[PDB]
Amino acid sequence: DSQKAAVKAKQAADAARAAADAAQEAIGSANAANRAARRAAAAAEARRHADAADRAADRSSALAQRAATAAYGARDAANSAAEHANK
Amino acid sequence: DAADRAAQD
Repeated sequence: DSQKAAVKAKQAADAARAAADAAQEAIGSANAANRAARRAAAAAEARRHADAADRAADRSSALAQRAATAAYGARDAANSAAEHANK
Repeated sequence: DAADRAAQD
């Protein structure tokens, strides 16, 4: 269960890292949308970037949900390990 | 937040 917790914790870390990267994807697209908007002031491009940022947001959210799930798994494994240690 | 800002742009 300790090794399980380590694995599930690793999965949480991997999903969390991926979520951080997804945030950077959304940010990069948002910055691109801003530059396109400045050029427009280009509209089609800014909208495409906004859609890409929105997709990145969905990826980040899903990854955060997976990270939380993996963390819950690690917590349950830790709880079982604690019970086993107590026994 | 970035997606919402991107939409605003």
